[PDB]
Amino acid sequence: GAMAQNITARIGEPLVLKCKGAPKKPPQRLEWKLNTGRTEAWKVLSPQGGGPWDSVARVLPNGSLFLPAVGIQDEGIFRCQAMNRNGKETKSNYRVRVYQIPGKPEIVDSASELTAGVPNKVGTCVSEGSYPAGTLSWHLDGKPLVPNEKGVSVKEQTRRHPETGLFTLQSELMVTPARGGDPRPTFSCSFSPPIQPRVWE
Amino acid sequence: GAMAQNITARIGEPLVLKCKGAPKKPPQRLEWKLNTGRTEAWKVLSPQGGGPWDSVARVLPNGSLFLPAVGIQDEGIFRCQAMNRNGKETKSNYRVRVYQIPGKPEIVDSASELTAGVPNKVGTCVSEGSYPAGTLSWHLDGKPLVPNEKGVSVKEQTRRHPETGLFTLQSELMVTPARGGDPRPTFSCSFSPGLAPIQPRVWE
Amino acid sequence: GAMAQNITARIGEPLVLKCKGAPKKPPQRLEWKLNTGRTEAWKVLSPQGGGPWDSVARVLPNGSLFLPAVGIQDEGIFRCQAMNRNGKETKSNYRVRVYQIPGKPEIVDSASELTAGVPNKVGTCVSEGSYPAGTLSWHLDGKPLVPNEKGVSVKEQTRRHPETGLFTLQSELMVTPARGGDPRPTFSCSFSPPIQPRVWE
Amino acid sequence: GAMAQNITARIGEPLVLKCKGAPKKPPQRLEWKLNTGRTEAWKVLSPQGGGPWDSVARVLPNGSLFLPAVGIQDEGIFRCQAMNRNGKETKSNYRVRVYQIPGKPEIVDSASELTAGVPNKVGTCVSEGSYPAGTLSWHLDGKPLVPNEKGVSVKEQTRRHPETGLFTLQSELMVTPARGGDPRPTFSCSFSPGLAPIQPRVWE
Ligand SMILES: Oc1cccc(Oc2ccccc2)c1
Ligand SMILES: Oc1cccc(Oc2ccccc2)c1
Ligand SMILES: Oc1cccc(Oc2ccccc2)c1
Ligand SMILES: Oc1cccc(Oc2ccccc2)c1
Ligand SMILES: Oc1cccc(Oc2ccccc2)c1
Ligand SMILES: Oc1cccc(Oc2ccccc2)c1
Ligand SMILES: [Cl-]
Ligand SMILES: [Cl-]
Ligand SMILES: [Cl-]
Ligand SMILES: [Cl-]
Repeated sequence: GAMAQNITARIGEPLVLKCKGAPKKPPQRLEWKLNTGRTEAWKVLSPQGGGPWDSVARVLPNGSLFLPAVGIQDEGIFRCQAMNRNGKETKSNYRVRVYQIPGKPEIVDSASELTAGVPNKVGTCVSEGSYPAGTLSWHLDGKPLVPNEKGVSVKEQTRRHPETGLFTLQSELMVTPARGGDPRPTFSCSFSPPIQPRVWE
Repeated sequence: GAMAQNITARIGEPLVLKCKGAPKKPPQRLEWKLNTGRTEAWKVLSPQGGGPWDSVARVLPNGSLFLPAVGIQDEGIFRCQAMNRNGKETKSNYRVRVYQIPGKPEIVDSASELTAGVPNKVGTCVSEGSYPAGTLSWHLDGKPLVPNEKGVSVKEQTRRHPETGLFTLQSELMVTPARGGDPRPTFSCSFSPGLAPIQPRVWE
Repeated sequence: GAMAQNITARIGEPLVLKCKGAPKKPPQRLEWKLNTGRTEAWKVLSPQGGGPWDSVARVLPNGSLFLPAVGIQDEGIFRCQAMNRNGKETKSNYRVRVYQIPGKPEIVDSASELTAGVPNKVGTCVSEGSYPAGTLSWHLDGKPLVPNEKGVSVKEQTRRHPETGLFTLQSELMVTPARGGDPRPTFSCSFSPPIQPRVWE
Repeated sequence: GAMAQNITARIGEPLVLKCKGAPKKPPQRLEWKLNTGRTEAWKVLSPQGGGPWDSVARVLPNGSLFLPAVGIQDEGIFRCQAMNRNGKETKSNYRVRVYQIPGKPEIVDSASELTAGVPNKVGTCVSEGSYPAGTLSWHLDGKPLVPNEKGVSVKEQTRRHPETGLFTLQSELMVTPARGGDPRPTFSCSFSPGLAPIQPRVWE
């Protein structure tokens, strides 16, 4: 694409995109063009507005584009072309990416006892409501736990809410604890955009 | 994919998909799986139901899957696996495609005079509310008008409603009428799915 | 999108797109922009050319854009902006859709006998090498056979060639022949972008 | 989808996916299914093999699925279902994501003088050949530089190679240096995956 300013916009929150080089108030020779999940290629939006788009994105008196509540389908490219009073043309190019922050990750099915030297299901962690999906990771006593390295295995599941499109992640951790290891370890789960079992030697 | 029955479902209308080989009423060992625009890969739906999916797709007492009002995001694949009382397993595989019928095509601008032997903007036709987009075609006196053949030019535009996702099509027709041709032709516009005629005077 | 000329281009064949209003030979103030399966949003192509794109799409001496062999990934939007010697700017907007014609449909597993009043597997039809997929339909004595109407059922399968992306369609027809019907019917299969069994009364 | 093991596979490199619970050598009752950028929904692959898929993915004597050189189109879901000699069925579910590591980021244009208290183009950084695209970040004296915070502005561009599909990123950094700040700062550019520093003189 072209050189653009990258914008991250939280779903459900308003977004104001500035049309650089536009006169401060009408009359303004400016045009907004957008290509998002809502459009077939480019859609042109004007200061006059009108129609269904007025519910989604409106040009403000200062020529900025206003979205009252951003959604997943507003991901895409937004462009303004304006002429000032001198006659100089100025372009504004935005690449808009949307996100949502999930609830705190929760442990839903933890083991109270592990046996050293064999594989053990440690627990299951769930994170609800992210966008984009993100990932869950496990930690042992503050250090990251790396799957497929050192008797650690992890299985993961992603589901989508059928109306909001937000993701739920579920992650299952299995470990083979090392002989003569910590008898009261602490496992934790974190989301990237406290399980304390007894270990039996 | 696998061999499936193709289903075309009108947006906004209910859809019932049969689970073949399931007992006529509970208890039933059956499971529905769907992969649509609503899902991340396969989603499993059970006779027990529950949760947000109950607003979208529910298993009925006879084991059929019911969607009260189909939407664009319900396009995809739907599968049932059931065991009868004997123990025979039966699979049902559906490929669901959704559609919407637009309003009647309308001419929104039209020429009242054409000049033979030069290019003329004849008119503009608009169709609102289709899914998938579909296409607009022009006709001259009942015969199809073919772009790039015989001095015919067409330009077309597709727009999407920002909330419903339904398509609006706009088509502009230009023609170079042939000398000594019909002085009162009839141009019409028609819509063809994706799975007031114009009567100007021509000046020789 | 904008008002454009719709172009259908056969896969594997060249495509020439005219830049309207460009001078007949260099020097020309023109620019091509394309958004296809090959691009991240718009890509700009110039008369100077250069780089990997020279293998895919090149601006010709008359300012037209030339693709030596169109592929599936060249589906999208193509635009030219040119200035003539007077200084008038002219835009050319193309919407390019690609296709491939499959081989003739073939019957691969036909019944020689049907029994009236019960369901019968009549046969299987296969079409290889289309793009986009297209559909197969069945006909009885020249009239279309409509699934789910009048004891007709059809199952369909679509597969994609793992390297070319072209589609293979397979279609299975079952019918319940009507009592006192034609004892030597003719079923045929057609592709949209001769099975002659004996029927036992 | 279902619970799966997530696999990250480097483009161009082989990939072996194990079919858990299969007999160690033929005869084996096992079946692989994959849904990737190469397939229309599920494709079934068998120990017998054959056809164009033999160039892309093959079942090995131990029942593992082998891809000699992974590509972007092999992203997707891979599943094995096998029966052992007892008759126990075991499923293997893999979610495969592909990646490519770009070349080292390079500064392609850079300022040799900045003026404190006004905006300055500092430089342009380029990274070629990543998949997925990834992002470029700027740093000042080892600390991350945050766009829109403290007179910092960044513009970025992503392009795709027309044949390989790998991404090239270009990032332009502008800063307004603070009065009485460091007169010999060090700006650097770094690449972060998607799953020669600049040392100008500053004029107060
Ligand atoms: O002449 C006009 C009058 C009104 C609006 C307008 O929109 C643009 C402004 C600047 C650049 C491009 C387009 C141009
Ligand atoms: O034993 C059960 C219990 C509940 C549901 C179920 O659903 C299936 C039926 C047949 C095949 C696969 C799945 C099977
Ligand atoms: O309008 C709706 C909305 C959701 C589900 C629904 O389907 C049932 C209704 C009653 C009982 C059983 C199924 C109908
Ligand atoms: O001034 C120039 C010089 C060279 C090429 C050029 O490319 C365009 C031509 C017309 C319109 C827009 C862009 C513009
Ligand atoms: O009987 C067979 C013969 C060949 C392959 C096969 O593959 C599966 C094994 C277990 C479960 C599902 C499929 C099963
Ligand atoms: O380079 C390749 C290309 C295709 C398949 C392949 O995998 C096998 C090779 C030999 C024997 C068995 C499997 C290796
Ligand atoms: Cl899901
Ligand atoms: Cl649109
Ligand atoms: Cl396939
Ligand atoms: Cl690009």
